[PDB]
Amino acid sequence: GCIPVITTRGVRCK
Amino acid sequence: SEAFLLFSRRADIRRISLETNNNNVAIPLTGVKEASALDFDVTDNRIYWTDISLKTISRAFMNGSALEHVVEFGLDYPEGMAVDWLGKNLYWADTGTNRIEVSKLDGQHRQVLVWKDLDSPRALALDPAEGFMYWTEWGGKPKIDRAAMDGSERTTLVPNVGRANGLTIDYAKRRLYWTDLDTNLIESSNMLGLNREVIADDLPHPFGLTQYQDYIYWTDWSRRSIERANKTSGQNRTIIQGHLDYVMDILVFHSSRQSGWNECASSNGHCSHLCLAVPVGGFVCGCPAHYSLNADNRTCSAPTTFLLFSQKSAINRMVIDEQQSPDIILPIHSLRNVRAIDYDPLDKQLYWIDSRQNMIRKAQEDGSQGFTVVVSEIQPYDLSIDIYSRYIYWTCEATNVINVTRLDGRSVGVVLKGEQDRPRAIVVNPEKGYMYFTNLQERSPKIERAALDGTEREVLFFSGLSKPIALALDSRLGKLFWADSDLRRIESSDLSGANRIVLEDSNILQPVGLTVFENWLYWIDKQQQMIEKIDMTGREGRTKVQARIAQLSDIHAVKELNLQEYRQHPCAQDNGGCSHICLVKGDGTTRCSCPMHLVLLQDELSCGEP
Ligand SMILES: *[C@@H]1O[C@H](CO)[C@@H](O[C@@H]2O[C@H](CO)[C@@H](O[C@@H]3O[C@H](CO[C@H]4O[C@H](CO)[C@@H](O)[C@H](O[C@H]5O[C@H](CO)[C@@H](O)[C@H](O)[C@@H]5O)[C@@H]4O)[C@@H](O)[C@H](O[C@H]4O[C@H](CO)[C@@H](O)[C@H](O)[C@@H]4O)[C@@H]3O)[C@H](O)[C@H]2NC(C)=O)[C@H](O)[C@H]1NC(C)=O
Ligand SMILES: *[C@@H]1O[C@H](CO)[C@@H](O[C@@H]2O[C@H](CO)[C@@H](O)[C@H](O)[C@H]2NC(C)=O)[C@H](O[C@@H]2O[C@@H](C)[C@@H](O)[C@@H](O)[C@@H]2O)[C@H]1NC(C)=O
Ligand SMILES: *[C@@H]1O[C@H](CO[C@@H]2O[C@@H](C)[C@@H](O)[C@@H](O)[C@@H]2O)[C@@H](O[C@@H]2O[C@H](CO)[C@@H](O)[C@H](O)[C@H]2NC(C)=O)[C@H](O)[C@H]1NC(C)=O
Ligand SMILES: *[C@@H]1O[C@H](CO)[C@@H](O)[C@H](O)[C@H]1NC(C)=O
Ligand SMILES: *[C@@H]1O[C@H](CO)[C@@H](O)[C@H](O)[C@H]1NC(C)=O
Ligand SMILES: [Ca+2]
Ligand SMILES: [Ca+2]
Ligand SMILES: [Ca+2]
Repeated sequence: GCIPVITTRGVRCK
Repeated sequence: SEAFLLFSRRADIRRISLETNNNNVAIPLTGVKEASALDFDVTDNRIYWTDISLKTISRAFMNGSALEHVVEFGLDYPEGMAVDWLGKNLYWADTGTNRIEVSKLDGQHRQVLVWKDLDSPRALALDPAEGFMYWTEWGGKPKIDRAAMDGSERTTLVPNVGRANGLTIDYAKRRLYWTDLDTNLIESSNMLGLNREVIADDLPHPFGLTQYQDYIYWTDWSRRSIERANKTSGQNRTIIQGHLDYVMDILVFHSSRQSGWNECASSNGHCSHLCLAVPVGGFVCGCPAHYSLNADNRTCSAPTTFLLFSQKSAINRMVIDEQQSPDIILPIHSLRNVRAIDYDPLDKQLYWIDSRQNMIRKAQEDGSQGFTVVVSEIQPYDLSIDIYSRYIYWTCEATNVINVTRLDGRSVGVVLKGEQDRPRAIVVNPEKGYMYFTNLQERSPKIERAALDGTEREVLFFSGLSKPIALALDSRLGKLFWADSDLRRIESSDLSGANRIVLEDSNILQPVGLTVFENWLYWIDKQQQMIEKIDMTGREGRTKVQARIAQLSDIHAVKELNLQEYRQHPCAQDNGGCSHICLVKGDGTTRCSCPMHLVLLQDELSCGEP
C-alpha cells in the first residue's frame, strides 16, 4: 500500500 | 461558536472538540479518497478540503450536507488551500502545476495569480484584512514567499529555510508560524520574516501546524500524534490524540481565526467577478483567467482572440499577451478522445470530434450547453466550420465521404463520395467558395481542392507527401498550409497550388496539427509534446510556445470576428436565399447548389429530389 513520502516537490504516494 | 479541531487523515475529515473532553466525530463525507488540506468559512460553517488523489477541491457543511466539488479540472497536487472569508474567495496552490490560483468559494471565475518562477508552492496562509498572502515553496531552493492577495509584488520573506509546512498566521500577535520538515523545527517570525525564533526543537517529525489562543497545535508523523504547546515558550505541552498516523492537516474551527474587515466584505468592491485584497488601496477588481478588466476597473471582458489546443481528454485555451498569461484547461465534461476541434466566432461556441463516441459535440467554453451535432456507421475524422453559412464540413472515415451538417444538427448532405477516395483533413474557404482536403489513398496521398458543393475537384499535390494529416489556410494571404506527420515537415502554397515551399522540416518529431494566427503559424508536435510557432514574415525566429504537453491532438487559433466584415459575406444573410449550399464565385456573386442527393430547382435557390 501507499505511504506518504516527502519529496523535493511535495507529498507523494510511494 | 464552540472551538473545534479538524484534522484530515486517510479518506476522512474528523473533529475534536477543543472545549469539551467528550467529542470525537467524523464529518459525514462521501466519495473522498485522500483528504489533504483543510479550511472553512466562518460565514456559513462550510468546510473546504482538497483531494490529492481525486485531484479536486470540495466543500460541504460539517453535518455532511451539500457536498459539492468546486474545483475539478487542472489540478495535479493541490496541497495548499485557504478560504478568503472577507472577499469570499478560494485560494489554492498546486505543486504539480506550480500554480497559485483563485476563484469564488463556489469555484466560479477561476483565475491564476502566481505561475512564473514558482517551484512547488505548498502551504498557503491568507491575511485579507491586510491584503497579503504567504506561502512556502519547496524544490531546489525552498523559501517562504509573500505577495498581495492579487498575486502582485511577490517577494521572498524567509530565504534560509528547509521545506516549510503548516504556514499559519497568529492574527492577534502578528506572527508567522511554520514547521520545517528538513530541520525538524517549529519556527516563528513576525509578518516580515524577522525576529525568527525556534519554538520547539525536540520534535522528531513535525508536519502540520495551526494556532489557537496561546497554543500552537502540530502533528508529528513519527509520533502519530496531534499535540499542543504554548506558542511563546513551547512548554505546557499536551497530547490531544495519539495513534493517528499521517495526519495531512489540522485546522482550528473558530471565529477568532477569521475576523477583521476589508472593502470586499462590505461591497465586494462592486467588482463584477473578483474582489481581491491588496495592501495599499485595500482592493483591486479581478477577472477570470484570460479575461480583461475594463476601463471602469469593475467589469470584465472575455478574450475574443485566443489559441485553442486539444489533447486526448482535454481542450485548452491560451492567449498571446505580454504578461505571458498561462494556459488553462476548459471545464468541459465527458471528453474521452478529442481528435479535432473548431470554434464558431459568431455564437462563441466550441466544437470538437470525440472519436470514442464517434460524434461532433459542441459546448461553450465553460462547458455549458453541451450539444451533439452529429451522432451514430459514423466515424468523424476531421471538421471545419463554414462560419457564414453556419455549416460544418466534416470527413467520415467509415463511409469515406465529406458530409455537411448545420451547427444545430440538421443534415445538409454529402458533397463528396468516391470509391477510392479517403478524405481525411479538411479546411473550408467560404470567402472564395472552395474547400481543401487530404486524400489518404494508400500509396498515393493527395492534397485536393473542390468547390463547397463537390464540383471543380482538382488534385493540387500528389508528390512529396506521405501522411498529410493537418490542413490550415488563410484567405487574406491566399495561402494553404499542411503538416506531414511521416515526412515530419510543414509546407505551404498558394491556394491556387503555385509556390509550394517547405516552411519547416528540422527538429520536428510528429506534427499532427497546425493553425495560423495573423503572421504566425503554430503547430503541435505530439511525440515531442510541444507547441511551436514560426513567424511567416521571417522577422522573428522559431519559438517554443509550450512543452511537456502529452497526448496532443489538435490546435486552432481564433481571431475576434469583425461583424461588419462578417455580414458583408453574401452567404451570411439567409444563406443567400439558398436552401442548402450557398457559393461564392469570382464575380463575388452568390449561386446556390445542392448536396449530391438533391438537384437544384428552376427557382435557382432550392434543392429537390431526383
Ligand atoms: C506561555 O508562555 C509565555 C512565556 O513564558 C507566558 O507569558 C509570560 O507570562 C509570565 C507570567 O504571567 C509573564 O511574566 C510577567 O511579566 C510582567 C510584565 O513583563 C513585561 O516584560 C516581559 C519581559 O520582557 C515581557 O515579555 C512582557 O510582555 C508581555 O506583556 C506585554 C504587555 O501587554 C504584551 O504586550 C506582550 O505581548 C507580553 O504578553 C511584559 O512587557 C511582569 O510585570 C509580571 O510580574 C508580575 O507577576 C509576578 C509573578 O506573578 C509578581 O511577582 C509581580 O509583583 C508582578 O505582579 C510577570 O513577571 C511574562 O511577561 C509573559 N511573557 C510573554 C512573552 O508574554 C504565557 O503566560 C504562557 N501561556 C500560558 C501559561 O497559558
Ligand atoms: C480605472 O483605473 C485606472 C488605473 O490606471 C484609472 O486610469 C487612470 O486615470 C487617471 C486619472 O485619474 C489618468 O491620469 C491615467 O492616465 C489613467 N491610467 C492609465 C490610463 O493607465 C481610471 O481612473 C479614471 O480616469 C478617468 C478616465 C476618469 O474616468 C476618472 O473618473 C477615473 O478615476 C480608473 N477608472 C475608474 C475608477 O472608473
Ligand atoms: C505553563 O507553563 C508555565 C511554565 O512552567 C514552568 O516552566 C517549565 C519549564 C516547567 O519547568 C514548569 O514546571 C514550570 O512551572 C507555567 O508558569 C509557571 O508556573 C509556576 C508555578 O507557580 C511558576 O512558579 C513560574 O514562575 C511560572 N513561569 C512563568 C514563566 O510564568 C504556567 O502555570 C503553565 N500554565 C498552565 C495553565 O499550567
Ligand atoms: C445541515 O446543515 C445545514 C446548514 O445549516 C442545514 O440546512 C441542514 O438542515 C442540516 N442538517 C441536514 C440533515 O442537512
Ligand atoms: C451525412 O450525415 C447525415 C447526418 O449528419 C447522415 O444522416 C447521412 O447518412 C450522412 N451521409 C453519409 C454518411 O454518407
Ligand atoms: Ca493551517
Ligand atoms: Ca481543420
Ligand atoms: Ca487545426
